[PDB]
Amino acid sequence: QVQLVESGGGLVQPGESLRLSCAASGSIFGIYAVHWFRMAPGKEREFTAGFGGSTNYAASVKGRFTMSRDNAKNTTYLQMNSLKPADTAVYYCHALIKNELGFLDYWGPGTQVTVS
Amino acid sequence: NLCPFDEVFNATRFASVYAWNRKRISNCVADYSVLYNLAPFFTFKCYGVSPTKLNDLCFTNVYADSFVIRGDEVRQIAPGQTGNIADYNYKLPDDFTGCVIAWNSNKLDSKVSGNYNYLYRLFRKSNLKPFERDISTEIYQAGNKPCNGVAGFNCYFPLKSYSFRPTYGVGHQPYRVVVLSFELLHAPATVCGPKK
Amino acid sequence: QCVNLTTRTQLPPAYTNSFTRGVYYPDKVFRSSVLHSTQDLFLPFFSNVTWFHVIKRFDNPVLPFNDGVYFASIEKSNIIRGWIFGTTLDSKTQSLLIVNNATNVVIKVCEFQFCNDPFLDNKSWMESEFRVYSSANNCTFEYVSQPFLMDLEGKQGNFKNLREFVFKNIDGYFKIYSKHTPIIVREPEDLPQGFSALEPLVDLPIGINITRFQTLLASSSGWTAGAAAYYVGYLQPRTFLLKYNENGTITDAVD
Ligand SMILES: *[C@@H]1O[C@H](CO)[C@@H](O[C@@H]2O[C@H](CO)[C@@H](O[C@@H]3O[C@H](CO[C@H]4O[C@H](CO)[C@@H](O)[C@H](O)[C@@H]4O)[C@@H](O)[C@H](O[C@H]4O[C@H](CO)[C@@H](O)[C@H](O)[C@@H]4O)[C@@H]3O)[C@H](O)[C@H]2NC(C)=O)[C@H](O)[C@H]1NC(C)=O
Ligand SMILES: *[C@@H]1O[C@H](CO)[C@@H](O[C@@H]2O[C@H](CO)[C@@H](O[C@@H]3O[C@H](CO)[C@@H](O)[C@H](O)[C@@H]3O)[C@H](O)[C@H]2NC(C)=O)[C@H](O)[C@H]1NC(C)=O
Ligand SMILES: *[C@@H]1O[C@H](CO)[C@@H](O)[C@H](O)[C@H]1NC(C)=O
Ligand SMILES: *[C@@H]1O[C@H](CO)[C@@H](O)[C@H](O)[C@H]1NC(C)=O
Ligand SMILES: *[C@@H]1O[C@H](CO)[C@@H](O)[C@H](O)[C@H]1NC(C)=O
Ligand SMILES: *[C@@H]1O[C@H](CO)[C@@H](O)[C@H](O)[C@H]1NC(C)=O
Ligand SMILES: *[C@@H]1O[C@H](CO)[C@@H](O)[C@H](O)[C@H]1NC(C)=O
Repeated sequence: QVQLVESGGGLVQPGESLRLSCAASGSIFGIYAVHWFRMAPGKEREFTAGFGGSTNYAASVKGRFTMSRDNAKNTTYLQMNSLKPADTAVYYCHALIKNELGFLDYWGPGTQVTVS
Repeated sequence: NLCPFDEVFNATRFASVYAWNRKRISNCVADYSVLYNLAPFFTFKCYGVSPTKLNDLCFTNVYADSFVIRGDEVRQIAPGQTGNIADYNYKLPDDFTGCVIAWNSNKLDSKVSGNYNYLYRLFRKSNLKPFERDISTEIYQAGNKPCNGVAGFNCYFPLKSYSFRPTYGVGHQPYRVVVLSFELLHAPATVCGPKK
Repeated sequence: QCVNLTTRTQLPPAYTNSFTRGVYYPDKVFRSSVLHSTQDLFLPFFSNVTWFHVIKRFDNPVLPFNDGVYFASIEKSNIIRGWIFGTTLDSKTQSLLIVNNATNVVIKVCEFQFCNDPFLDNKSWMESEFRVYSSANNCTFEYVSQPFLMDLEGKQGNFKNLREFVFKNIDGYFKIYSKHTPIIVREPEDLPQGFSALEPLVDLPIGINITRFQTLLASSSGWTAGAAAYYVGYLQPRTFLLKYNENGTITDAVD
């Protein structure tokens, strides 16, 4: 299978940008439906951002979540400009990418971000 | 000769129901004795022929669909059955001719934090035709008020995620399911097991 | 991926009469030393077959298919690699590719976009443009087998190896009968007289409409190769009488 790893997780003060991306390692037939998620210590599953050639994000953060799609290295980037203390949650990237099997649905281990 | 049923029945992981993993198997020999004698199999009920004499019956086509669902909604596998998973993810027509097997994988599909890796479609404005996969996930709208961009009232994502944890008992069993179809085709019969 | 090869200088083909060729085993049933009559798809005697000689000068135009074709070729180096079959061959009709490379045989049932002049060839051989098609979208059947006693590479000289094919599609299933005829040291013109009885190879459980076909030969240009000769003829239903031997092989056949 193809392992997903997260890079760019770190301590970030409220007010600046965070760049978090999920790299894929293994037999990748190309990028496919990828969705980024968050969960705070106490809230349930919710859809944060992703696609729906149509890209969707969360409320009031449309201009702050900016992605950059790169297919040559089969991995994209995501940037969270002007973070807020209410965004303290673990981002999970779930990708249905094509493999030796028809598709693979995997959840990124994610990186904790503490914003306060 | 052996048909490659082993990797299907011994797959490491089973995909989501809306991304139901289906494979066409052809041009091999498919003995049913090993699968029939596979002890940990729990339910194996077939709908077209007797489920103990498939070897002498030769069929041109073999379709296998594998996935994981709740133990509560296993009886939703039946063709034409009601249910959110049947309506928005994958439906079985009442004329389907084939077999279905279900068993338990709770010891490997249970997460101490809750198995949220499994997902299922929940909203769809036009019911999917039999044997169809739908991937479009736009922001669904229901009322006459236009909906676009942010979520909220009349704007809900058409997918939902399972909640499976080891503390769950009866009614929340993560059960592995495989569905076999051998609908007759004009192509000559190729796949069938040895005859004693 | 191929540039337009061009470099084509076509000339009228040749026609040579069929003396003794066009004989195959009717079935896999064992007999011994008996006269039996048959009425099936056959090759008439002394009819013309199209001769192509290749020595620059290249000869491989489109070849229509109708109710089986008898092919022959005489060579050392086995310049020919494979064949193609189908009806339109433009990403809309199922296509059959066959070729036996150095190591094994590949049979491909899929949809394709070949080149204007597909090729796999400069006396030294290169495998360039082996993947003549550009698309492999809808592939259904695949098979692999041991190469059909091909000689690898080769040096130009006499032509000892005579190879003959009777490709046919009936009831969907495709049947191939062939035999290897070596050590023909005699200088080749027209055709030799030989009583071959081509033996079965494969009985692929496939089947499509085939109306034409082409074969494959072996710096996209400037290729240099020695002389070669091959032969193509059609088939029609007729009848014959065949005599087996005590072993159970045909010794003679008559019209
Ligand atoms: C002459 O022609 C023969 C074939 O007729 C060639 O031999 C084959 O060459 C290919 C590569 O060129 C070999 O492929 C390699 O082995 C595996 C083949 O896939 C099989 O895998 C198992 C069996 O092991 C089965 O599921 C099934 O039979 C498959 O067919 C694979 O490990 C590789 O192929 C594929 O791997 C992954 C899988 O997803 C893909 O991502 C790759 O893109 C690739 O498609 C691997 O490449 C094959 O094994 C050879 N077969 C034999 C019998 O030799 C000769 O190479 C050729 N001679 C030449 C060109 O000189
Ligand atoms: C049926 O097949 C057999 C075997 O192919 C044929 O036998 C062949 O001919 C004769 C006997 O009929 C034998 O020839 C011998 O060959 C050896 C060398 O191998 C030589 O040293 C001997 O002096 C003799 O000539 C032998 O059994 C065999 N010859 C071969 C295979 O070269 C038989 O003739 C066939 N029957 C028919 C065609 O009716
Ligand atoms: C799956 O693996 C087990 C362990 O060896 C084996 O007993 C079983 O037969 C395998 N499944 C199939 C379908 O062969
Ligand atoms: C070859 O020529 C044909 C017709 O002249 C044209 O359609 C095709 O695009 C050409 N291909 C190349 C590679 O030049
Ligand atoms: C082809 O056969 C015809 C018989 O009608 C014969 O006249 C002709 O000479 C043959 N072709 C050649 C090139 O000899
Ligand atoms: C493959 O089949 C599909 C469905 O039959 C068709 O839409 C597609 O055009 C085909 N691709 C080809 C023929 O290259
Ligand atoms: C061959 O052509 C006939 C023409 O009527 C058609 O009916 C048939 O379906 C075709 N078969 C294939 C395999 O294309």
